[PDB]
Amino acid sequence: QVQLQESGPGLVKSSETLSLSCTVSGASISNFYWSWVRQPPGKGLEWMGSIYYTGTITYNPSLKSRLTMSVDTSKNQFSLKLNSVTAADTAVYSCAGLDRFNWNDEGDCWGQGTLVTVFSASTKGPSVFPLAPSSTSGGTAALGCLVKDYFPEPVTVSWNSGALTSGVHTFPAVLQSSGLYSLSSVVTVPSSSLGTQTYICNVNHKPSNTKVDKKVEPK
Amino acid sequence: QSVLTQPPSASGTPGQRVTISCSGSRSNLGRNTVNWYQQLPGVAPKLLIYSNNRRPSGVPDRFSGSKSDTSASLAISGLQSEDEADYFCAAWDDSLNGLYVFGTGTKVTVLGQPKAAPSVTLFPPSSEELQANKATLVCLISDFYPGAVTVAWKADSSPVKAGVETTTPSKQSNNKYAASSYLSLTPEQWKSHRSYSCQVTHEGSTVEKTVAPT
Repeated sequence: QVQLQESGPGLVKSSETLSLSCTVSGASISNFYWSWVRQPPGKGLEWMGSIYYTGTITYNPSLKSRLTMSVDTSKNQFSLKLNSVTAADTAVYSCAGLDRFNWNDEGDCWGQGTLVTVFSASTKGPSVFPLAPSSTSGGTAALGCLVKDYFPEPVTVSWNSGALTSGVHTFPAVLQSSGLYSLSSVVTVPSSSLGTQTYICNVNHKPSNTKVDKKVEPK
Repeated sequence: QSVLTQPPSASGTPGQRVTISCSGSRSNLGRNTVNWYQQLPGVAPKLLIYSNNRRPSGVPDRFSGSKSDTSASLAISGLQSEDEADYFCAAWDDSLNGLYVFGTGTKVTVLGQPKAAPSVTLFPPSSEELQANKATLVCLISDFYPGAVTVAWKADSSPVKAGVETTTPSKQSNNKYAASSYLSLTPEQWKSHRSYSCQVTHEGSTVEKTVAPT
């Protein structure tokens, strides 16, 4: 009988304000601690905050500088506003009625969740650092390149201009809370080849029109 | 919020009983009840258990929950493919103005192949990154199954607060999984400690690698 419905733009502009509302039916606006949680893709659940119909609010400390919540009792609605968003704020946003003191017998009520994507036309080219082979025996050594703080996806990494393909392992990027990506590419090579064979990672980030060649040397 | 600790992965074969632990503290589980949620991609969490051990209507009886003083448990008996999801405990926590704290989450897998333990490679910051006034430690994790791990970082022997970013696991060509974790430090932090460690937990295994500036 109790029904919560999220509403608000699914596709939003970066740096602009992300706004969502929840409409409550079948329950009095005074019966719950009305709450927002989110789950960025591939990450865990994060409670954003809770508001009571009187205006009492409590916010996750990692978001309190950019988050406001409100309640409109005449529309039986509550709402969130999240400022200065980046790609890090792309997430499934879900509204809920939480039972602070376990006073209701059926537990909490939950909305359906909505995947909101923060869109940005901006770009930033990567910094590239060598992941040098240690000083390795017996057999093989790992060396690579760290491709840091770029936006948007994708970047491509090759080794020795594509001549080196075996033993290459490029790891999917992490999206950092800054809203920028980083990734690592690592190749395993004969330890016996370090003094003699040159190893160069070729990084191409077409959205920023950036290319970097990095020689990865011992030490 | 704070930290309710859960194992990264719980797994079994069809019909087996799986259990998931949740470890909290005095301020949350000590003084508040626990809820359990089932989490599928792209949708809101689904309430499985509330008030320690109560099921909402429609939730089968093979899900059951128990609670101690600062610990809690979810048991899924008769494991089915449909049960494959992430599971989160959660409790209110009386710190600050009142916080709702989710667990780190546990992936439940119906094993489709033998378990496989992770290999871990840890890279210190490069001298040229330090020359650019930055420091990043790189922890690369490969060849594990099921596809969930926990990565914890230590400075000397103490857990590191901030600066950690960890990817969700991704399936390799060989149908095992890989992930990576990054620790961001100032050069001062890196140079001023004795060592830093990347510690990877997976099912019945923990692997820890350590690097030092000296």
